[PDB]
Amino acid sequence: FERMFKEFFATPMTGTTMIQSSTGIQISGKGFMPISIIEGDQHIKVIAWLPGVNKEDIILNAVGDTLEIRAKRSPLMITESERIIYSEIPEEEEIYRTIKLPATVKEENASAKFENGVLSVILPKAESSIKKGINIE
Amino acid sequence: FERMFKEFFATPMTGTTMIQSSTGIQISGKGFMPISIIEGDQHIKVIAWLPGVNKEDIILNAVGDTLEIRAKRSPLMITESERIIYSEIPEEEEIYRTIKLPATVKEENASAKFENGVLSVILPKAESSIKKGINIE
Amino acid sequence: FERMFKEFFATPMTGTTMIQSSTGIQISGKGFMPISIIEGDQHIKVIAWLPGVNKEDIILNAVGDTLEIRAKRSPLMITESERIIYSEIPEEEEIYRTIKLPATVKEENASAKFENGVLSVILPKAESSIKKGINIE
Amino acid sequence: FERMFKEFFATPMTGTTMIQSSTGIQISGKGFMPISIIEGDQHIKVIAWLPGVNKEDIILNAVGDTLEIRAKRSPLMITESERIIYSEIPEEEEIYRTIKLPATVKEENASAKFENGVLSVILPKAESSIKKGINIE
Amino acid sequence: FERMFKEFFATPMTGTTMIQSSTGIQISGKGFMPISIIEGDQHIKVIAWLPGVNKEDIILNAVGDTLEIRAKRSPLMITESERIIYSEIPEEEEIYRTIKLPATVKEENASAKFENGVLSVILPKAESSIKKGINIE
Amino acid sequence: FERMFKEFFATPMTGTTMIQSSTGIQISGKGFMPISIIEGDQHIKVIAWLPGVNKEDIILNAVGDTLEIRAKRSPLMITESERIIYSEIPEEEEIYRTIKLPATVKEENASAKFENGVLSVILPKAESSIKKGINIE
Amino acid sequence: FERMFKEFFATPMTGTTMIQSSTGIQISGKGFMPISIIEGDQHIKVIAWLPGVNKEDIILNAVGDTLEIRAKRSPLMITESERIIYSEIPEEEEIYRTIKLPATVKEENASAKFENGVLSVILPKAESSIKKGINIE
Amino acid sequence: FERMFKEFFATPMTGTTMIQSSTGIQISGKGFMPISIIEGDQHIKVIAWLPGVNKEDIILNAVGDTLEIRAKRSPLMITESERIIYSEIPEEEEIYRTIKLPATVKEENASAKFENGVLSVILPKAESSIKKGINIE
Amino acid sequence: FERMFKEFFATPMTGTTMIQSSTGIQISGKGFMPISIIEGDQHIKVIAWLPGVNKEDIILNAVGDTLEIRAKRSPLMITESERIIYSEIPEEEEIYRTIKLPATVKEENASAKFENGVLSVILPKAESSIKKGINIE
Amino acid sequence: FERMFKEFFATPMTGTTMIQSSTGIQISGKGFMPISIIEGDQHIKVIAWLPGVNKEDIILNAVGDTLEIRAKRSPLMITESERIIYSEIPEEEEIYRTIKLPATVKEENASAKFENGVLSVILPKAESSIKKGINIE
Amino acid sequence: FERMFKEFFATPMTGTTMIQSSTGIQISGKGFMPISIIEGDQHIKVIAWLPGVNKEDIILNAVGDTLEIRAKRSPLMITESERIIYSEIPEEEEIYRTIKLPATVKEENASAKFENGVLSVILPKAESSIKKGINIE
Amino acid sequence: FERMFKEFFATPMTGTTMIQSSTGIQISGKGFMPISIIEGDQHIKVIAWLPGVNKEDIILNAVGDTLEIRAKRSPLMITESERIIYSEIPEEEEIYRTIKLPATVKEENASAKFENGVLSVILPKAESSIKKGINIE
Amino acid sequence: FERMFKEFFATPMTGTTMIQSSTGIQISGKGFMPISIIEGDQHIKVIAWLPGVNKEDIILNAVGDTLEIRAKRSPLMITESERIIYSEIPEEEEIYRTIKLPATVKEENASAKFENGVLSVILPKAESSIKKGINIE
Amino acid sequence: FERMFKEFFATPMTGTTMIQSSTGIQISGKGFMPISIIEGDQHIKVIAWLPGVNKEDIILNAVGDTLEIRAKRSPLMITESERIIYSEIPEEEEIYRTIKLPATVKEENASAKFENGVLSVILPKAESSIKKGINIE
Repeated sequence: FERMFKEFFATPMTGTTMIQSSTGIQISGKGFMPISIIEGDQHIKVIAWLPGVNKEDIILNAVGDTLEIRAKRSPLMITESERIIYSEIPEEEEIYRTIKLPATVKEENASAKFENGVLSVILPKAESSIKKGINIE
Repeated sequence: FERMFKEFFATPMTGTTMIQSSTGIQISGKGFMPISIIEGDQHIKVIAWLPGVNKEDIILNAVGDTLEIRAKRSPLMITESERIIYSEIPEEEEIYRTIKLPATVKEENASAKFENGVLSVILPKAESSIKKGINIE
Repeated sequence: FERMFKEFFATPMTGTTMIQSSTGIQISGKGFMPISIIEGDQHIKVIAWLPGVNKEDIILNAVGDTLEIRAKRSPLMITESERIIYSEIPEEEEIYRTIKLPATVKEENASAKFENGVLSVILPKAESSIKKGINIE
Repeated sequence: FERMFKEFFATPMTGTTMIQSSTGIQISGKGFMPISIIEGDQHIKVIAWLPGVNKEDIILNAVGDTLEIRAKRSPLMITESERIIYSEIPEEEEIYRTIKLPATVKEENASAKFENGVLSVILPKAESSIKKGINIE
Repeated sequence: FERMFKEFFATPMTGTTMIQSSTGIQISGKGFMPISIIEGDQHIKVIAWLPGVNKEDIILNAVGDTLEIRAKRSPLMITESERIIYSEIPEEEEIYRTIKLPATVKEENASAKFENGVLSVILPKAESSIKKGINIE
Repeated sequence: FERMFKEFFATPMTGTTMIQSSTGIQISGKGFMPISIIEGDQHIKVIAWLPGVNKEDIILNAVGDTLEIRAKRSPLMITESERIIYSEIPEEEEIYRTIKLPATVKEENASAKFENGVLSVILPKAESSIKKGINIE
Repeated sequence: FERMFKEFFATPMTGTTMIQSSTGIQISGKGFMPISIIEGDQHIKVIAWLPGVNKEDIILNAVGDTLEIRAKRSPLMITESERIIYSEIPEEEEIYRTIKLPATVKEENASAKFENGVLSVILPKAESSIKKGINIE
Repeated sequence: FERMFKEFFATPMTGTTMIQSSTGIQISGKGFMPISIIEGDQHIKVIAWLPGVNKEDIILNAVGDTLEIRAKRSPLMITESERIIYSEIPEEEEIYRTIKLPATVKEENASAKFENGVLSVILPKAESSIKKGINIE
Repeated sequence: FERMFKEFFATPMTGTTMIQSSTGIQISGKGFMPISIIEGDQHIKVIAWLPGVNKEDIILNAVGDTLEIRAKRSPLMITESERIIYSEIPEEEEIYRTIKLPATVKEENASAKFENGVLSVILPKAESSIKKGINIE
Repeated sequence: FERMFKEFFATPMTGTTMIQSSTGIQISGKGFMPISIIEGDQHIKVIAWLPGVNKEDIILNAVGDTLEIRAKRSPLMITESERIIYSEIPEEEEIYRTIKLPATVKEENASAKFENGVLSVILPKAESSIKKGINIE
Repeated sequence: FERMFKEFFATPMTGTTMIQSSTGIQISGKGFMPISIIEGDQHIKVIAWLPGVNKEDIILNAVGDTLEIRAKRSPLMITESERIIYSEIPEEEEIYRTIKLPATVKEENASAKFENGVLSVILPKAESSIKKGINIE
Repeated sequence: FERMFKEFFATPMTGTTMIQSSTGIQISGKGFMPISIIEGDQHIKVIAWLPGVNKEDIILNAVGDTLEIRAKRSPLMITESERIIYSEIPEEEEIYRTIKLPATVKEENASAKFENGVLSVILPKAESSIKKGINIE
Repeated sequence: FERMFKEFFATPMTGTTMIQSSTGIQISGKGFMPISIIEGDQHIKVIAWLPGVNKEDIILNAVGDTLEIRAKRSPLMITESERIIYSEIPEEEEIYRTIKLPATVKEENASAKFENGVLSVILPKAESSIKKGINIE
Repeated sequence: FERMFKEFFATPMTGTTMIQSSTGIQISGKGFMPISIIEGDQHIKVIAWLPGVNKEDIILNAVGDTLEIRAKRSPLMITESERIIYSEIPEEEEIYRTIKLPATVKEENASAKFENGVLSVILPKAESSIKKGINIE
């Protein structure tokens, strides 16, 4: 029966809940919010796909090594004469993600941008998390 | 093994190709582009999620009862010191959808909007596709 | 587990959605609306079971070879002292069917009747769809 | 093979026989007759879907805690030139249900209504079945 | 292996024990005794197949809503020179059925007939089990 | 699913068709007619259960080593107020069996009796089929 | 794995709980107490195996059509030097059975005997449960 | 897949609906309401776990051998800044149980107590349900 | 199918044959005779459940390390008007057990008691089987 | 066999042990104690269902990010004449939960309430765990 | 489970019934009677193992191409003090075989011998069954 | 495939090897030799089926509690014109059984008889194996 | 499911019961007591792991070729404030093993030592069990 | 095949490796070392079964919330004439466990005892890990 579901390609709606994820990072939350974490030597970049989310509806909070992205996307309004005959876009309104980063960040120096429904957050690493170089001999 | 994949929640990347779909409409294409089709009495509304797509990279063409949405999203640029440690965002660049609508539209009067990565296309129905009312006695 | 469900006889509610049907005709829609299509030489008869639907809540529109039946049945009102201890009647309110007929009809001459919750629609065939007789020798 | 049948959505015809049902009530009979039983403090409401049943063809009898609904729906008449190319409406003519209610009713005060193919029967509970209130201290 | 048994058609002997049966009625007993229960408005008819049972060996007793049919069929006598090379007729001698009727009967007015090995019992319903008619408005 | 059917004990109706049977004898036919064949040194006894069959409706013909039993049992007549709520008795009217005996019989000297729905046929063996005794030394 | 348990023959201990039993009678209880119910025309005999139960520890109560047998068997006392190397006798102390008889009994005239660990209870049937004889014509 | 659910320990929410239960008693209802029935010689004690139910929201009614417990627990109120990150407590508001007791009770003498979310109902048995003692000889 | 049998709780009859048992002891025999062997330092106690066995029908013989318990329980006598409608008590008459004890016993000093259908046999151990104590240093 | 257990709805007793749980929080313990954790910006609310637990038997201790709830519920006392014929309430007495919260709390300012068997604990977050706001540009 | 039976080597008893056999010959019967058929140019030799059969209890009859061997072996008599602790010898008394030979025999010239429980029957072939020689060129 | 072999009834040949058997006795050997062991109070009777074995070819030796039966049956001699078209009789010549009796026998007083291919051996038990009687009080 | 248990490594508790063991030796008993048997030419060494067993609680008895090790380990005492959050040590108190040695020992010359919870027993072999040397030529 | 291994009871050797364990604690290591962790309000007790380990071979180190138990048990020495015929005691010499405790301990105040092969370690909790009491109102 899983193949029958794979034939439906119903992955944005039934998929992407991400109750848990374990890859050295802890990602938890509700809804559809693809995350990309790019780790640098001095900072961490978090890319979140928030399509149809207004900038004023994004609550972006961080502390230590945890980042919380809370957003609400207003559902597709339809007139009484109109009807949704086909839809793959998830209907869930309130979507959120709690990302436990592997390094401590300086949340007072973090910055974020919202373009084309793409949230890009820059989180500078704390001095206690910046790695030193082991010379090889 | 399908359950093991379901436990990964890898639905945006491995999922959403939509080679074919049959619900009275024909949707074909490549990549991740959730579509919502709202049918009215005088028009059709197509909602396409194009997160991280610039407005200048959207080619929107229609004729008769077929709509083609072609878009390219530039991949996530990373500096040499930076590395993608975790990513759920599909890497595919060129994404497109061919939607065969159930009604003929007047493409000369169609309009589209691109906000928050959401493409909303208004396609007025042709007079030959506007349904009349059968009085009930 | 499918046998366990068959033992419940839960077919009006869980069943009858009819996302799609392929028998030379295309039937799509939402809800419970059994359809019977009787094809004649000069017309098409569509029998729709709309139990508990008022005549004023039936929107019957047709064009070319497509028939749309939209109806809303008010749910079973219950007083606060009353409780639904057992129910097999589907709770869905808005039910609709899009029937793609195999012949073009003259929607301007169509007629419909609503008796005992049975919608009977008469759709005269267009002259371009009336078949001629091939003499056999 | 049960999934193949589920893909046919053949639930009104092959389904709904209801040879037996056990939920504190006993429902037996032949044919398609969705039942909804709403239990109040002073009465019982039985909602029966009898689409295409004429009011004169409904035999409604009750005694004690048992209700019998017997009805016959004339089949879809078709002219010799006409043919049933598609049909989901059950062909069975004589349909009946024997409902064993959980409370004794006063059948001499019962009433029934038949609107839009919906049989609504009001069965007042007998004084021996009206429950008293246990004060909580 | 059940198919192998189905290929033997060994249903009169291995089959028909009827330890229990639940269809709003309770039928219990031992042996082969097909029962048919026809329910009328004023009486109940019980048809029992007692092939090779003599009328003097039938014990027919009833009370309230329970009917007991006890019968013994003498086995097929065979001379010492004769041998049963093939036989599908059940060898069990003492056969009985306890039928719990759904209505109370007046056993003092019951009658029975035994023709061609067919026991037909007429059980008039008690006044407390005769259903009244609910007028429909 | 075969166990589910075994739990129904539906053996007289669904069972007993006996399309074929191979035990040195060939039994073919339609319907429910349990056969018992007792072979003697000078004759063959055929016991057929024809419950509810009238003696005038039994056509008993034989030749060589083949016996044909054709019978029709009138179905259970029910008044319009009466209804068959439960029935295990097969509804098939015309029942017949073709029994290929292992020995040639003298059909001109055969006799049959019909008591309690039990057909007992005596078929004297032909002189060419009477076995002689091999003395043992 | 059920065969492995069958190979252990662990039926007195793991078996015989009898949470429920449905054969026209309702038997419920806890522990090992084989029951045999013999039904006569004027009485019911209940045979209960209470091995190692003293007569003073049997509580035998009945009313209407329900019989309750409550008994406690003192466990096998063992001296400190002794040890149970092998045992198939159930260790449960308090054993009880609630038997719902199919006929109403006159509990004021019931009698019971306890010999060799066998409880034999005689329950005279009530006049309302004594069946009359239907003459056959 | 059932083991995967067992690993979630999701038993209060997905579990405890109790559509039906058969142990000589009939328990029906909706929601989570663990029941304990203690049967005495003169009364029946019903223990119902109604955690977070106020005493004024418990409707306790009984008659004959049936007890109905209807209760509504207000859901967990959360401020807009607060969010339910984890929850095992069932969200269902209206919970009810219909318990068919095995003995008739005197509902006019019943009493109930509500402490620590534990409903303890005392139901004295009717004189017709008090069992007598069968002397053993 | 083993679960279906487990649901019948048919363990006293179908179970308890004990063709063989291997736990350092050899128990063989026919019928239902639960055995408990308690081993002491100076003797062996054998507890045998012989419900409904008269003391005069028990043949108790032993030699060396083997004990034979042979008993016959007269079956449940039933009058012609009475019938066994339900029975869990094994019908087997002659029951026996051959127990190979792990120690040699002095059969000339053995004793047995028969109370409440419980056979308790005391078998003093032979001097060659009494174990000595190994001092630990 | 898991479906057979699901049909028993035995979830409060066999279920709810919660040996472990991983959702960014660690919940460990013994017994039935549904937990709901509501996370705010300045505090954490823990809702624990302790039905039939007295307030004096609740030991509530916390430190850092770990909360321990230890409680003992006295079992259902039953008189010797009374017996538990049916019970779904878990018999376990000592129940406890160790909840590892995702944020550090100020245990010196925590408060708890116990109403209707519902433990509501308010745990103010430590200043080191209060998240700051990342302005979006 | 078939391997478990193969491990018992229970082939003389459970095996050797030979309901049917098809190898150009037809062998039918009841019981254990190993047959060996040796075909010559002028006769047929039938070897039947009738261990413990007395010569006076063998009925040997033949005609045409069919041979019937009927025999009864008296069961193993045991004194009351003696008991069958182990037995592999089939207990069935009356054993018989009907062998349809491939050639017609002259039963008037047949002979048989009974030594060591071995029945050796000599059946001369009829002139109509003696094959001629086709010269090869 | 085991059923296919069961359909062949090839049990005398492929079956009856008896490599081992464990029922408190040890039976080992080669070939087909059904054994029946009847144990008395003073002796043991061994019944061995040696069909087609001459008395001079039986080697019968015993000691202590072990009995060895060695026999050779000459194969079925066939003339060159004759051929074995069908045979169920095992072809193995040398057959033997080693039976470990459960009691020591006095081999100097044993006797044997050979009639109809049935070897009956009488083995008197040794005084050390004759069991004494444990009086029951 | 066995793999799930293997993943728990629950072998000291659920494992090590050793109901039986067959390797030319017979080991029986209850509890966790790993045994090592080292066989020499003149003696047998038995190594038993009795961790947490006091020397005064070990009962070591032997005779012939059987050794019995009986020991009781007091459970882990815990103060009321303390709780067992994790434990792999078996809770069973009374543990015992019956080891049937392959050689007869002189129990009067046996010795045992108890160090670090390791019981080492020296059992000199009896002269009747000391093997001689077969010279090879 | 896992059942075959379960029948061997090979749990001390093949089992108890404990590569990992997750119950809020992390236990890692090599070999057989059953651990019991008892958590108090002021300390943690670790019980380790080190049978046959000398006190001088135990390396017990702790820091923060991690405890390391390293031990080596000398293998069972055997003389050249002696041979290990049977052994269940694990042969592994070097055994170790790393236990990550849930609370920080004051390793400078820890103490340990080694009696009967039982290592009992007392680890006082650090002041930062001692939980305070939340008053309930």
